[PDB]
Amino acid sequence: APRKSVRWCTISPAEAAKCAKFQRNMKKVRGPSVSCIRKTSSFECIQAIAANKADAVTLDGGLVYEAGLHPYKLRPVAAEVYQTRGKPQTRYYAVAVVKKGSGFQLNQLQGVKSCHTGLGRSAGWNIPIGTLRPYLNWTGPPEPLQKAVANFFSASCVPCADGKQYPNLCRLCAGTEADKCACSSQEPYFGYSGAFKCLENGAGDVAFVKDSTVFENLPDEAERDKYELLCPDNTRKPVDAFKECHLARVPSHAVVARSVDGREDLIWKLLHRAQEEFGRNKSSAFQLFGSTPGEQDLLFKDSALGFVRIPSQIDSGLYLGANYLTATQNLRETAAEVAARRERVVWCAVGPEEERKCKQWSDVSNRKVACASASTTEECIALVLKGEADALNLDGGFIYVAGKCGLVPVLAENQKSQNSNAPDCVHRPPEGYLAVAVVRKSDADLTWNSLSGKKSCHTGVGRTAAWNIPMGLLFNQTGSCKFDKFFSQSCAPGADPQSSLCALCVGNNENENKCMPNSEERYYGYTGAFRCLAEKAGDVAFVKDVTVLQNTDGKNSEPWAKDLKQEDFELLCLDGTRKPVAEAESCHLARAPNHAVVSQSDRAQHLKKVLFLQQDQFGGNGPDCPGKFCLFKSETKNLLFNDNTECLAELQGKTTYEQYLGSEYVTSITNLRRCSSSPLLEACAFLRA
Ligand SMILES: [Fe+3]
Ligand SMILES: [Fe+3]
Repeated sequence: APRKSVRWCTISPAEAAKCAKFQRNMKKVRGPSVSCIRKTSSFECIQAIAANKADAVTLDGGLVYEAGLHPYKLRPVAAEVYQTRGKPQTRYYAVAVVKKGSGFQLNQLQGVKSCHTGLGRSAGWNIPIGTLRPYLNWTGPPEPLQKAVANFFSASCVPCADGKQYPNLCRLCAGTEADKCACSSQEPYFGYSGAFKCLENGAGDVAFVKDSTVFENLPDEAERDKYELLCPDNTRKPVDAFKECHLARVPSHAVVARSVDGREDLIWKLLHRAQEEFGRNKSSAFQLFGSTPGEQDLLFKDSALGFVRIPSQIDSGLYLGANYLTATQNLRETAAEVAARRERVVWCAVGPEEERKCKQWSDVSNRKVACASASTTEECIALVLKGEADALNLDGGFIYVAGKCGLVPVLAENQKSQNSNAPDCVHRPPEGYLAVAVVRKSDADLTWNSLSGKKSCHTGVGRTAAWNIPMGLLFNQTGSCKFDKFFSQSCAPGADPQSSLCALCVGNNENENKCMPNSEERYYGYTGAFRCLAEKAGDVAFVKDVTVLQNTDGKNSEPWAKDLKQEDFELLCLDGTRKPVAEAESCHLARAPNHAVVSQSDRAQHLKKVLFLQQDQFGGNGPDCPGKFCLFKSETKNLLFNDNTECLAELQGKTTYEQYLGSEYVTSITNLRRCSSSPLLEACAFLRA
């Protein structure tokens, strides 16, 4: 029944003391118990935590990064909320503070004395240094970055810096004998406030700190006017102009915990109790976000408003985001490596077969396109959000998830439409496809209204033509969110492996990976869903009209298809009627949006360019199409793109997911969520908040 205490790791005597005061006032409040371990630096608590010596530590975005690295694999449990001068935020701006009448601009720091919050931190290191890499004249990774910074600045205070090999990096630090340059508040020049005093005491000429730092130390506007900010456009703006004059906007500090057995619940209960009891003016007996004057930011960021629980899927990579990850990873990669990445396009293939095809595409493109892979579509989208992949073609259904996560539709799939297949395609207005409900003509007893208790074959959960459209219509007539109970048994890759929805799925050939939402599952997709109906594993298949047309009448000669005939199949019309597969225009459940390639709005324009070239060479009229590679063909397996894609067209203005998918379908997808939500969709609610 009983649950133990959160062991909090401290990095200095001042911090231990604060922690003890915290543990003490916590038990006096008859609230969750705390304990305080004692290590000498945040890097040490990362280590202490991963080895189960401790359980929690607040870390700056930059150390979150290091903490998540492989040997430790820690994850951000709770994110601090801050000032903002307006709306509280889980982000902040890194800025460069200098005194007035110093003269230099951002591009003239060579030879300046500089004060840093500490080695590895967002505003004090990762951000300023990545901004000045271009003036560092640094080989790249082989040669230690500290050797570069040490040669650029005349002397500095970068706590946690190697003062033995690079003493210029520790030179400005005031600290006693071995206190000097310490990676804790022992070194008076450590932290936002430390880097500030190092500036204000004339030890350094520029301070790399947070946007609040100046105001936290100079409560009087008259004092602040003796200071300015170095804007990345080589101008100097007042300290209150950080919104315009910052080197970057980084994610807030965060309480990190082990990925496995980290006791996130214990940690959250503790922190939730702490804000309520000792946060913003709650108490007077103890203030959580307040520290002694000698040393600031003890255990937590002084004057933070509180914390927000970080959902569970979120790891450090997603917590930090592409923009931050890239810049951090960039300080550990060569110039040739960084530029290489920026010029290629990394596609995210879902499952084993798409990856092979992607491999072909990479080799055949001379590496303009490289690949990244994952077992499911959500995983790929996360990859796009971490910045490890650049794009992927998605179904209307996942364009929604993608759009809720801030990704935008770049170009759309235009199936070999029919009017005039001249160069109309790239500018032909995308026209969608009809989602249909297919059944064997044989089973004539079956009508839309007798689906209850029947068996179902679905392309996948989350997908338009299958899932979203039928389930949307059904939820309207049954009023029930019990989706696994309408159809007696079903195959809907992506569902709970032990629920009826995964009952008719077959996995790969040796029957493994049953229900996986990727090609391994033979019943996955439009093709698989139709097959499920054909091999009589299910009674109704939710696919698009064309799927039948492409696998009957021998067009698909795979054994199971080979002998099929479009006559053996009929469609279920919403009005209880039944029309041949050809009458779909008057017998469909809906008109869906074509799949679309998505990426960060950031990479969209490049992505477009590489894609117009790639498809001009291997597309529908690709000269090297039959010859060396066809981007839109894959033997009826619809890998990477649908096999009937004529080309990837323009959006006709529909550049946001809402515009693209349209109002109705976006709404319809929202009603369904009343029943079920996804972990990615939530991780993103937090991140894009
Ligand atoms: Fe920071
Ligand atoms: Fe679809």
